[PDB]
Amino acid sequence: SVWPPPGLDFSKPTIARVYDALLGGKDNFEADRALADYACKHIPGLKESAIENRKVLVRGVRFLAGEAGISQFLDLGSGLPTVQNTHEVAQSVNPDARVVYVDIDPMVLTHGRALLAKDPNTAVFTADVRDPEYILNHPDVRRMIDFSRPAAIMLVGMLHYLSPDVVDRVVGAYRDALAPGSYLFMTSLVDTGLPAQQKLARITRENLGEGWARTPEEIERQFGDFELVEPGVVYTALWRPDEPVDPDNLSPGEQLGMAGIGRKKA
Ligand SMILES: C[S@+](CC[C@H](N)C(=O)[O-])C[C@H]1O[C@@H](n2cnc3c(N)ncnc32)[C@H](O)[C@@H]1O
Repeated sequence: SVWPPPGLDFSKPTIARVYDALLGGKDNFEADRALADYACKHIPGLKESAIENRKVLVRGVRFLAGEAGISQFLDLGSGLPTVQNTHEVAQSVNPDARVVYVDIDPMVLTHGRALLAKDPNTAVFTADVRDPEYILNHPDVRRMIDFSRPAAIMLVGMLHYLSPDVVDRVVGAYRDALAPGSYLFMTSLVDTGLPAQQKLARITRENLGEGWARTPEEIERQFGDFELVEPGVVYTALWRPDEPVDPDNLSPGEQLGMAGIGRKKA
């Protein structure tokens, strides 16, 4: 078998591969599809929640690279590739945009290295986001991002994998690295008291190692002093929609996660 690489199959699911399976990608093994299937059986709207997270990723990156004028992105916990990735969105509005992707799953590097050796403004590497010091000093980071100028750091679909004991220091390190005029874009599994939210967090914790549903206020808090851009921290489908959407008529899948983008002030 030539793909996914058999040497990466330990009959254990990974976060990247399961999310890929939820989106209908082929970068996954049976253990990943089995867990996605199981999760969908217990968690209504799970796949739709992933779709909405990808759609807000696109809308947010388009806001950042176009309107906000940002040319430098650090995409933490990037995941495996989809039909619309960060650098593709960024370059569609801003041909000079530069994106550095970071993921812990080696399959992300293996797939991507292929796709991105032809792009001098896009780089990918394997690392653990819980070690900001290592990521912020990596040669791909240092050669691609000048942190003395505005940048965007993204923890899209990533915040709920940071435990209570590490989250404050980890997200704080990345906020602290940024120049005034920079942005932090995150999305997260949310606890608004709907039953599936904490059940989904449990399944993720038990099967994938980490999974923390945060209240809207706990999500907002991880933006620190940054100034939230309108509409603030809201269900992912409600974040600057480009397609009609009614906040009182959301499905269960549209209430699993929230999105927010905040700006660092001078
Ligand atoms: C794939 S899902 C979200 C993907 C993408 N950011 C999105 O929102 O569409 C979460 C991703 O975060 C990565 N991840 C979780 N914890 C990580 C960590 N501590 N260091 C690096 N990557 C991590 C997973 O491997 C996975 O690829």
